[PDB]
Amino acid sequence: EVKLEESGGGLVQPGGSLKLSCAASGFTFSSYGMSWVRQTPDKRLELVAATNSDGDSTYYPDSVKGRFTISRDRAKNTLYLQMSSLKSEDTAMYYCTRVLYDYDGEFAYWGQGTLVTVSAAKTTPPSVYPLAPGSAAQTNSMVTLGCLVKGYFPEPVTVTWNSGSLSSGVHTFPAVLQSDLYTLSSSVTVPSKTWPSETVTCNVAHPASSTK
Amino acid sequence: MKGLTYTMCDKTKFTWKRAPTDSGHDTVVMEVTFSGTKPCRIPVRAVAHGSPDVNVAMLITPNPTIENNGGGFIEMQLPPGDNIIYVGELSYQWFQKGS
Amino acid sequence: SRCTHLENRDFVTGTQGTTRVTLVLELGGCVTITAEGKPSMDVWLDAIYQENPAQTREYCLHAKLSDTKVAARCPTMGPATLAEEHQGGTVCKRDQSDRGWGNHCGLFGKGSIVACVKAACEAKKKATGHVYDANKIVYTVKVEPHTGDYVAANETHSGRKTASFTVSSEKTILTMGEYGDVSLLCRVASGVDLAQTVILELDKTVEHLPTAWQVHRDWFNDLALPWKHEGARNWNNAERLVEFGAPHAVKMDVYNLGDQTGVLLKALAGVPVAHIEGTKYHLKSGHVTCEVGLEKLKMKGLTYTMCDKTKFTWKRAPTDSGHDTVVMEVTFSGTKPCRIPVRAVAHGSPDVNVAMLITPNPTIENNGGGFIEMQLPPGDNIIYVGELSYQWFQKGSSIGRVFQKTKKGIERLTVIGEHAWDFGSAGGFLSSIGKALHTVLGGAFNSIFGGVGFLPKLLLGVALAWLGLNMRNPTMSMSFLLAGVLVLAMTL
Amino acid sequence: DIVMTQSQKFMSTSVGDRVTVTCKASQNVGTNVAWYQQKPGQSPKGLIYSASYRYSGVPDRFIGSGSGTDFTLTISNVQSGDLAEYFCQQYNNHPLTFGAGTKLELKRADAAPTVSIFPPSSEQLTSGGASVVCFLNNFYPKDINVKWKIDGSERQDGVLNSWTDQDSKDSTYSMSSTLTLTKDEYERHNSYTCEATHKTSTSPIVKS
Ligand SMILES: *[C@@H]1O[C@H](CO)[C@@H](O)[C@H](O)[C@H]1NC(C)=O
Repeated sequence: EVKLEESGGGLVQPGGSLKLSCAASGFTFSSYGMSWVRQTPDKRLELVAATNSDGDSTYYPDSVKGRFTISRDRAKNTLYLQMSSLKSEDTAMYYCTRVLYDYDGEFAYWGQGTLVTVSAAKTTPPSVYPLAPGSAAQTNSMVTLGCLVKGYFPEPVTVTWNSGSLSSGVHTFPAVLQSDLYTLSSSVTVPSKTWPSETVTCNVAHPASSTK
Repeated sequence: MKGLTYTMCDKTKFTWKRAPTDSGHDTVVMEVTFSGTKPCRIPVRAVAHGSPDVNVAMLITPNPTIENNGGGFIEMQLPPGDNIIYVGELSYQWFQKGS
Repeated sequence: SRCTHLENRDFVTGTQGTTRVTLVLELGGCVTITAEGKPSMDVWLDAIYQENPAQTREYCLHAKLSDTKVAARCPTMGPATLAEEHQGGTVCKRDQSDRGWGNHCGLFGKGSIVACVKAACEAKKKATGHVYDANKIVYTVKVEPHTGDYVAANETHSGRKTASFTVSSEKTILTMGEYGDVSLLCRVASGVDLAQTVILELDKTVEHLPTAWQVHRDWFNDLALPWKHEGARNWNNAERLVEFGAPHAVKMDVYNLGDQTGVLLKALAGVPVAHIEGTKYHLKSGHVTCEVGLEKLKMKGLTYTMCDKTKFTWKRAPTDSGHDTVVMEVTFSGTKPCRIPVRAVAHGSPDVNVAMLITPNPTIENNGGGFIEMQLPPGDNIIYVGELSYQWFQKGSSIGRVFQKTKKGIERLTVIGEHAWDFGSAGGFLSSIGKALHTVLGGAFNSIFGGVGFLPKLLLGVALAWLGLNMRNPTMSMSFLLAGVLVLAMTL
Repeated sequence: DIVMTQSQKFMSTSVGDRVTVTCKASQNVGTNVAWYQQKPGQSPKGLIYSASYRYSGVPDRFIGSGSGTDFTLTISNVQSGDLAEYFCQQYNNHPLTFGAGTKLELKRADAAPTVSIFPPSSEQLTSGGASVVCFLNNFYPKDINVKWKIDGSERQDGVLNSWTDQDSKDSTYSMSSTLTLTKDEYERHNSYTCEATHKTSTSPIVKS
């Protein structure tokens, strides 16, 4: 099982510096090559630093040419990316890659990927709000639930319903950028017999400051 | 030069379009078919017999790059003896016939 | 072991520090590489071939004549012509006949005549030369370790790892089962001199002949047989299997002259052969310089026990193997797998181990193990296998083995040995100085004479040696020494 | 740089059908062909290189073609594990540019949505604010209206739309809706109602 464990996902202001790593396994190092690929939150992919086997040389597109430093290690199985002078649009899903034996440009196996949000302002945590209806009409087949994650900065997010018990009919929203703030929501669908009899409390565990 | 803001190529995707032969003037000519990440500095190196450490490839085409419509022809002068001309993983056993 | 299947077997030892073993594998040799702390490596050149190389001049052996047309003229009546004087593949000769009044000329004396043929050939009577390419020739090296198993020639060995070497190969990491990896770095162009190698080929469909041969380019262009190329219709210099005579005023008979399978191959003094198997033109002689890196090797069965001291049913008894090495085959039917209790003690000191083993770590296995070759000191050599000794004697001598290595220094330093000074491993003031002082010798002797023949070697040798004796100047009296090299050296 | 424009942005298919995705190129790149398959939260998959080769771990469901400017990634037997995002890529040029991503979808009929509009309870009145929460769930296609009925009054304040991938079990799409008010504006209007008008079904379905 070939594993590419990304790490180094933090929250640094623009003009900052990070140092990514990638725990590699299931393949010998110098017979292959390693690279970084980023994905913008609006689903537009972009190369960071493609490079060949054995640590010969480093490529950068003209968007990031001359600022970053991609390096490696053979036996320790770690692909580095020494970044510096962060642009504010560097908020993207950084993926550790694994090129083939032939170095085909494309990358056969991959990793789970982390998020390095380059945000300007300081971070703020949200609160938990399992809300309830007031003025109201007759029963139906299902009536869905409600909780809001508001007044926070910035993404990512981990929200579930009652510690993963009620997960039938989820509707997860990643993010909505609004005045240097985000706001998401989530859903779960039960009938009208479940809500007043049992108890439902949503979980807002948002890793901006990692609190509840 | 041309191709100083590029990188070293792949080691694999070089194939001999053309056989490395002697020029009649003590140089070895060739042409590769690189169908990969273009353009790039070709990893041209040629060791000798007696020391496999040191590259002794006295080049005649400096900084070879396989362009989007161009590149391939590489020429180098070599000292006498057995010489393994690498073009990436692709290599070539050569004896320089001059003294 | 392939090294047991022939005579020319040479133990290049792996001394401590020597890990990049430079060799010269001849075609029809086998170098066992015994390194102190490594598995022994039977490494041999297997085959030298090329998958249908280009051809050179082909040579018709048995000519064929047809469409013979003869014409003559009177002495002063416009000397003879023919339409076949200038057709392709036609051999003609103008000559003066003696025109009488039998065929009714005006005069006597020298009237001209000409006669032509079609200098054709017979099928499958072509001496097709082939030159090898530097870019397509394949050197095949098969390597076998010492697993304790012996496999015959009509069988095939399981762990026999094969490495091919072309112009685009450098290094062959051959996995030796559990013994690890061996790294052969062979160099193609420093081997068979391909610039002057003609693979001459006659009819291979003739059952009782060899298939390919190996001859030289200079003599090949000195062949005065009619020749052509691939697709060229007519024979160049076709006036060699076609000759003429003298007429009597009407008809000169252009004689068919026949076949040449005997003058070529049967009365000819000291030329080598080769082989064809299908579409690969093999060789039988050869040599190639390989560097052998034993750095990723290890011995097998280092975490096992020793065996019994009793149970060893001798399936094959120990015998002398022509090279002061002793083989055997123990069959062990007890606690497998185990390291075999191999020892051979000294005589005069019955404790001291002097068993200079060749198969390192002899181990009986689940389906293998048993073949234990070892080299022994001369005279009394008591080969125990545990308590069950095959008590033994070896017929060599102490200075006899050293003088045997001098005799190997005689016979291996032959025409092959002009280039093959890498029998050791970077000797410094033994190998490099030898290469220098012998490149100046072999270069000069290959330059002069172009090859002259043993009778001219002794003729010119004794002649210049007499000019050594019959010399006035004492400075020029070293002509006996200079001719002395020509008499003494190259007569083997 | 050589752009790689996918013609299929948002395409749908059934389970048993065979479909394909093409991709443009600014110039003739030939056999510098590359595709992917990434699910949300999971990894991409470098399936086909040079339009005809595979890696060990890719079945016969994934074939391909296209040498030149236009490429071809034909997929037969579209499983539940093919509900993913398909990228395009050239590896001719430096930089090796990418496709935006083909979201392959599962074919499903036109359904009607549902809304559980929830005003804030006593847990949010402590903070001084009151954020009324709506939901638009269970609808195809993605075209749906997001509005507010604060005593039936039209209000574009509080329209925040986010998209969601097609569900593995329910096969739906989602568009968010959330309002941000204070305690005073919470105590000035009694009835709270969210509006959800589907493209076909023109009825706001509510808990009034
Ligand atoms: C090899 O030759 C021996 C001796 O004739 C014979 O007994 C054995 O069966 C042969 N093996 C094969 C595979 O032909």
